Amino acid sequence: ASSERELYEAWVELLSWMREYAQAKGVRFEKEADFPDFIYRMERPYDLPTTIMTASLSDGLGEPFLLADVSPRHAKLKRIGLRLPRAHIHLHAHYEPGKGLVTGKIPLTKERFFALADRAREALAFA
Amino acid sequence: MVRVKVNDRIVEVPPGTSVMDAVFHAGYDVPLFCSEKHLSPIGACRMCLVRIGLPIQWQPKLAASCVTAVADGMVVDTLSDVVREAQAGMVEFTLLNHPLDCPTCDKGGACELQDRTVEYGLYEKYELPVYTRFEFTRRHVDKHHPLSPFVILDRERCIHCKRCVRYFEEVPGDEVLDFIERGVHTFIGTMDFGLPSGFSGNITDICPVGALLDLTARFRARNWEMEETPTTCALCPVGCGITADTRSGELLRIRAREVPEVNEIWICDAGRFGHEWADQNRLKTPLVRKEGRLVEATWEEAFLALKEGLKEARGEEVGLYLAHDATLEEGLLASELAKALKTPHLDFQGRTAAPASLFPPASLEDLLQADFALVLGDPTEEAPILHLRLSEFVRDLKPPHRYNHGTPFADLQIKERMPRRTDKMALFAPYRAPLMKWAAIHEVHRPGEEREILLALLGDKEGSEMVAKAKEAWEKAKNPVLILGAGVLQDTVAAERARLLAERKGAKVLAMTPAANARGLEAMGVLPGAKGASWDEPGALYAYYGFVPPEEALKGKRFVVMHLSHLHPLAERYAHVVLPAPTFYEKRGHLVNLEGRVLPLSPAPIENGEAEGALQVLALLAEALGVRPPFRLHLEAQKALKARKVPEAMGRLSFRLKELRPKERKGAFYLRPTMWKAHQAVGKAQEAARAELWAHPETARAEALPEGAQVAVETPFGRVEARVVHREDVPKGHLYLSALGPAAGLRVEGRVLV
Amino acid sequence: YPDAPVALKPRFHGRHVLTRHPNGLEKCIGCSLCAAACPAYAIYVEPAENDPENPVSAGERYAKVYEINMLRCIFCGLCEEACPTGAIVLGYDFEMADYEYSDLVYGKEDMLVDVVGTKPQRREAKRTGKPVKVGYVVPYVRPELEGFKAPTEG
Amino acid sequence: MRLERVLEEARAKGYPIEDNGLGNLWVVLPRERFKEEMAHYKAMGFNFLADIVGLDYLTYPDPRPERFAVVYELVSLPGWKDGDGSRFFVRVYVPEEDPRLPTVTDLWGSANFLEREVYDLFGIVFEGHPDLRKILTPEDLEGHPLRKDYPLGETPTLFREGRYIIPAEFRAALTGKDPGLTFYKGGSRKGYRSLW
Amino acid sequence: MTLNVGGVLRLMVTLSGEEVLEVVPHIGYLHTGFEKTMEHRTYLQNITYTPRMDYLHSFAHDLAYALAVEKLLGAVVPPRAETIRVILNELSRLASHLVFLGTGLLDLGALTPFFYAFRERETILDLFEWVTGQRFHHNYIRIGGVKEDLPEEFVPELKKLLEVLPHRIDEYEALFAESPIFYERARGVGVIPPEVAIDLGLTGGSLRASGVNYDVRKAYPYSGYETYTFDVPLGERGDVFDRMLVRIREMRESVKIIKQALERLEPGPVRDPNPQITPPPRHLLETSMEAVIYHFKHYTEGFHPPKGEVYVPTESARGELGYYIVSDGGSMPYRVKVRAPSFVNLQSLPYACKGEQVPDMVAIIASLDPVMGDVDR
Amino acid sequence: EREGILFTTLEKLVAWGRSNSLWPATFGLACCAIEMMASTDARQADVMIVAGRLSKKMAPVMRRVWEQMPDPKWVISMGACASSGGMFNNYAIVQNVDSVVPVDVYVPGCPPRPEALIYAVMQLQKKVRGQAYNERGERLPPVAA
Ligand code: SF4
Ligand code: SF4
Ligand code: SF4
Ligand code: SF4
Ligand code: SF4
Ligand code: SF4
Ligand code: FES
Ligand SMILES: [Ca+2]
Ligand SMILES: [Mn+2]
Ligand SMILES: [Mn+2]
Ligand SMILES: [Mn+2]
Ligand SMILES: [Mn+2]
Ligand SMILES: [Mn+2]
Ligand SMILES: [Mn+2]
Repeated sequence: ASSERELYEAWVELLSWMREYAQAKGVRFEKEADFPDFIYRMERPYDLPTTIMTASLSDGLGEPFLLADVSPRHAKLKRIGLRLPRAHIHLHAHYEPGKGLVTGKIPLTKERFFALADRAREALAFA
Repeated sequence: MVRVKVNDRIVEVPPGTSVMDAVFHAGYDVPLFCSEKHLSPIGACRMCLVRIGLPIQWQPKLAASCVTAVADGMVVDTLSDVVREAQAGMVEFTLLNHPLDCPTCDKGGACELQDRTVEYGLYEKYELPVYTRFEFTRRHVDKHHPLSPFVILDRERCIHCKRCVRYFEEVPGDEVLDFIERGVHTFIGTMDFGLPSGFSGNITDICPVGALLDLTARFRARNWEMEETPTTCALCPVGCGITADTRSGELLRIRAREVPEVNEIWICDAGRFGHEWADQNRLKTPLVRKEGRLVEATWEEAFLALKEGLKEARGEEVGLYLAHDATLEEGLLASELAKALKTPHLDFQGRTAAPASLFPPASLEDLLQADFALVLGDPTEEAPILHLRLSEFVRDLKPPHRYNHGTPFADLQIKERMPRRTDKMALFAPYRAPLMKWAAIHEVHRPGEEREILLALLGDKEGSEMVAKAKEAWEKAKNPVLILGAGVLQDTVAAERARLLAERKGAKVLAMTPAANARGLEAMGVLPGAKGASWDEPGALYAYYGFVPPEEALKGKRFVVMHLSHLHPLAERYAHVVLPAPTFYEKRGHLVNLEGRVLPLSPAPIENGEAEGALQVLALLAEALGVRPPFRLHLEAQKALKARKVPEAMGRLSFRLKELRPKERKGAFYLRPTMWKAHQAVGKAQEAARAELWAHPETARAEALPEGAQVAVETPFGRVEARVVHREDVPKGHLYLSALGPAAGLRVEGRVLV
Repeated sequence: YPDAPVALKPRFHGRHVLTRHPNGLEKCIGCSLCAAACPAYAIYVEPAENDPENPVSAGERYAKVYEINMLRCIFCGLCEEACPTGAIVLGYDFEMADYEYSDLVYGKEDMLVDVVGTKPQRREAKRTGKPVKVGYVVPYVRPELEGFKAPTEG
Repeated sequence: MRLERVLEEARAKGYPIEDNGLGNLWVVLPRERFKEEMAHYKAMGFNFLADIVGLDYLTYPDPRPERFAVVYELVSLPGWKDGDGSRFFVRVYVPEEDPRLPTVTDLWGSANFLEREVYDLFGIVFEGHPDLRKILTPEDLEGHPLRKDYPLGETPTLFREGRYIIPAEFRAALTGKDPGLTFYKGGSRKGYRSLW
Repeated sequence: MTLNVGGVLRLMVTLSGEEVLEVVPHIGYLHTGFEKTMEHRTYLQNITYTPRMDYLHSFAHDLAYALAVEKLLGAVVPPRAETIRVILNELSRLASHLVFLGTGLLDLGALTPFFYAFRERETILDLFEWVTGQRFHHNYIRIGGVKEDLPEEFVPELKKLLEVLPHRIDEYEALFAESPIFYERARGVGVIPPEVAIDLGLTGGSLRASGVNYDVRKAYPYSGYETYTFDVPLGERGDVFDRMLVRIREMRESVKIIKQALERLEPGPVRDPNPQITPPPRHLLETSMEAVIYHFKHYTEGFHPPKGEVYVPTESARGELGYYIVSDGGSMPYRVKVRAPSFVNLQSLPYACKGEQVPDMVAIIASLDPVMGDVDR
Repeated sequence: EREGILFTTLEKLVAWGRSNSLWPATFGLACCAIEMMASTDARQADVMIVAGRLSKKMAPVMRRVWEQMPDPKWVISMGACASSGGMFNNYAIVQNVDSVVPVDVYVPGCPPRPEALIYAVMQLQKKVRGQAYNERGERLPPVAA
């Protein structure tokens, strides 16, 4: 639907919280990868808000404790994902109309995100 | 042998053969991801599938050809629609979660995954062809992350072969890499952050894609753009075949060149990541002293200025001192220049008190085939690759059969996670040496004490328990081999007893000489004469230097000519005529192995500036001394060596020598032989080739030395700053200094300045 | 007719131009694929790692050095063809004669889209204080030269 | 049909017959029988002699009878009297140590310029040619360019700051006898062909 | 008395008197050495090296080569590509011919007719610039088919020129047919006995100018000429007068191939979609890993045709032409022998002008229509 | 004298003089030869224009052609093969006609459009007027001798 555009809109903001929490708790924010559908888009049109497809919150060693990604514009079943690398925990945020960003039934607010990132930081970050 | 029929071709082949080797042996082919020369084969990628017939009774399922043995009268089909459809499918399962980086990825045109996809994938079913079936969200993870200052990890590109983790466990034996989660979620990772072992660069050449890449050379050029120069690595006695990759005069990256006789397809980290300095800062013109300082001079102005300092010289006051890595030709001329020009003192940078030529050389081959391994010294640090032949020797592995395509792709003989035999070897070292693990009979002595341990082994004294179990082991030994390096070869006492033990029992030796071309320079007669003036003893009055000697040998002399490649501070202050010289990377000629094998050096297109090889510089300084030299260039020099009758490339040259010039030991400090050489402390190898000071935690803190402090230290070989380490295995009241040169295994005075 | 501008077709093979996206990022990712397909060995490429704070392109790889020998170049458009990003696209300039061999090796800064004039044209128009006058006109710009403002009155 | 009478004849007489599925066919004659046997070919109706192509096989992955070989293209013009349009190639391997091979000058006049190019570029000598003189390669040029072991004679191309390129060290393209940039080559990059 | 007269060809004309004893030609002056340097390039890369020999009717080299390869690895040329390849081929034929014709309109003093021949050619070349972006050496033919589709403006513009040529060619035939001076200039001179041209291999379409009915597009049909309405011009006794005319007739039969092919032009593909032979569609390079791998691999190290030897003969504005390609299973061709129509064509020049006058011996060569690029290569 | 307002203001007059009495003498080789006969058709000699791949056999010839010329003289090089060795890097072709003759101006193209070769001589034109500098900033000598 047009959800796709509002989901990408929500990808920007999740990224926004990442950069915030990052500067805030003074932990490396690392752009992990750009959309190949931008790099290799040629004369073709591109209206997406960012060019960053995989982000992360890494520690001092650079090993990440939080990984984030959304699926490209040309792939099916678009979801935005959150993974705690090393702790086996994966999340799948969709986008509902009126409700907003959900992990199924529970809304994914800044607050709830910050909670996860903290839990992760304290537990996982090697240095 | 057994009869196999591949497709339409029948072949002979020994019993144990992998069907994969038998397939390639008939001159065919098959996708091949997870298997690697010299590693345990396992069918994990599931690429090498064939169809197998065995009575024609086609087996119902497809076989992993890489872990299937061959039976007598067996048929192997690698072309059927059943095969090829399966292949193209397996190529698709691989590329399924892969990233899409090919243009940006440094694994360019040298990437097995790329080549195999364009070879066996996108299957022709019998208009518009379908390139990709999978239309979901590919796997997204951690990217461009360095494991060490030498190795950078892309996890998204990893295809889960086991090439790397397998290797760490099997070859050097340092389990510092493994997979993590499971399912589609698994990945490579570490917990031993540095990437500990000194053989961690090898995973770089194996990884079938660009997950594990050489950071020393990140983003320089695409693989095809590199001109490749095959040569030998002269940083030590083993002399591993290497490839030097260069674009526009500068040195980009070092890789391993297969040469199974010696090192197989393995390089050591110093061998591979210490190239930073050979292209970075260098002396490009000949220098000469004018007003208490040096200034630019042509080779013309410098040939005269060299005629000056030597016009007032008698031919017996002349010194000829080469570096440790001088060529077999550079040592022959110097022998003749010093012969005609009758002098007693001509020597080489690394020369050992006791000549390595004393003993009969043993082939690495012999080492695998030997029964017992008596070792005094640390192979890891002296002759690093010996670490890796002992890893094979310990596992009981023996020299594979040779197929049409050479070394096997799938040696069934190598099992993964093989048991290691602790009864097969014995190690004796001034510390807890690495391979002391794979040795039952092990004992930590203190510096220059081998002299006594060796006496014990002969059978004329009483050594510790270990040294008794060890005597008895070499006793019952059927065809053992002796390996020894620093103190043994630097100390006439030990070294003499050494050669005796191994004379009585008909066993060969591996002398881990601190001089690279040691066995060969000695073979050329580049040994000092009766007089005595050695590479460290300030003796002669006018001399040639192929290096930077102890400050003690310069100070005094009337005329000095240093033929360096870089400009040392000790030269810009005590030198009269300095001449640009080429590195071993940009040289040409031959060397001789710690096993007596003669290896070739080829010349890389690196920035030499106005440099000329010592073969030329020597001929030029022979004129300014009277006699016209017999050597000009390489072509003609080749005749002189072929005259003395030294075997062609790869052949072994037998040459014994009984004579030894001892010298006393001021035992305060020990020059711990290390792998990294001191002139490699550039850039990234910056931190790994720094020096170190080791002492027992009591004596350590007794002489005011915290566990992590940057101490300055002075020796006959120079002032070096150094990190200080506590080690409960260092003998009390001695200090171990990182002998980052060819002056390792020496005992000397010196102290800690404050 | 150095008085009336010559009309060339919109497809013409002129001085190579490197393009940017709207974002302003350079399209080039220093893959050196264009150089690899060049039958005349006339392209030299040195790659570089983007600066996260201050980016040049989109990936983790941009073109540190990008050099084409205009003497060696035959003008196939093979390079424009091999490109994955739409970076190197032959444009319209042809008035690019000169005196010293090594002056004719154009650089990245001679080819960016923003640039207007060939090396000799702009240089002369330097010591003269007079704007560059191109000698061509085209019915329109290819879609592939998106940005390359040029004389298109038709 | 003048061609079948060649084939029906070579079959009985032990001449190998080469055939690719694309539309060309060969017949490889020994050294001796070549001279006369070819004269017989013209008498048989073989009007026009298209080309003569010299071949150096030194760096060829599969082994062949001898290093050098020459191929001829005999035809019967369809635009004349009783021309069929029967065309075909005849091959003669020629020893590396003996670049000797008789001329067809007696028979076809095309063989004039065509044999001198095969002599100029490959070192192959033709017994009885009016004058075996170099054709295309400069007078003082020594050797024979078109044969494998004679250098293409390339020069590095030059760029701005010591940045050069050596083509012989740059070519990504593989060359038959080359194992490639990975360990080995197999599959569709050992030679590939579609199935119409 | 031996005079040394020497386009970029040199001639050792031995001559006592005013006749001509023997002309001994010397070539090698444009010897670029394509046949060696081509053993060192991709199959795709060689498409830039073919147009550079016969730079006049260059497209025939393009096609001759693409043909021998396509056969070799077995590629299917899309209907639309096959069509565009004959229009393009013959549109290039007229370019070469227009030139030969033009060089003739000056030996003959006709000047406004020439100033037109030049304008025609320029209008043919602009068409090339329209679709290929170049005047010549167009990198347009591909092993699959063609580089890209043709622009919208191309049809309408080809129509203009295809509209004024019909009677245009006739006008030229006329000036030479009603040969005021031309008769006394070319009629007798340059004797080409039908049965000696077939001995020296003067395939040159100035072969049929001496009564031989051999055009390869007819005898050994190739790119679908097999299916075109096709008149092969002929000449009575092989003089230069007829040679000049034959070539003018060939211009109509070209113009008719053009009109005929232009009809059967329907929208579609333009090169063989086989992934092994043809780089992936441009747009999915942002989506398929396979595409990227294929694309990357394609443009670096090319594709690998099977071990084998091939030859397909084609017809140019100068006679038999065709590449003899020995493949060794590599990214580049093991041997590339090019049949130069212009090289064999010249062995028939000593006989051509023997015993004849001398100032005539210019037109006696111009009539053999040689291009040095072809002879020397 | 040589460096005096008078002298100098003559040699600047003389230069501007034969800056317009330039008499091109084309030297066609391959493909480039024909693309110049489209600029000659649109409108003792100084200024030889080398137009095409210069063979090694052909080289000593163009040598004499050049030597046996008047003296205030200039060379233009037409397209890739004359300028560099072109795409043709091998035993049979000279890799820059400047190996044999002083090139005054170089014109890229393969072959260069006719209208670009016009620009090429407007360059060598403004160069014998001595009004031309390289990319370093240096003033360039009108004739290469
Ligand atoms: S590892 Fe191989 S397949 Fe993957 S991006 Fe790199 S070159 Fe391409
Ligand atoms: S990092 Fe490379 S070698 Fe290791 S498992 Fe992954 S693909 Fe194999
Ligand atoms: S073990 Fe020695 S010869 Fe081998 S790579 Fe290391 S330093 Fe070089
Ligand atoms: S147009 Fe052709 S010759 Fe010029 S740089 Fe591009 S690929 Fe090379
Ligand atoms: S112009 Fe295109 S092909 Fe060339 S380096 Fe840049 S992205 Fe790669
Ligand atoms: S530069 Fe190009 S157009 Fe000119 S002669 Fe060379 S190949 Fe022909
Ligand atoms: S299963 Fe990976 S190669 Fe045999
Ligand atoms: Ca990281
Ligand atoms: Mn898109
Ligand atoms: Mn990073
Ligand atoms: Mn370097
Ligand atoms: Mn010869
Ligand atoms: Mn009439
Ligand atoms: Mn006659």
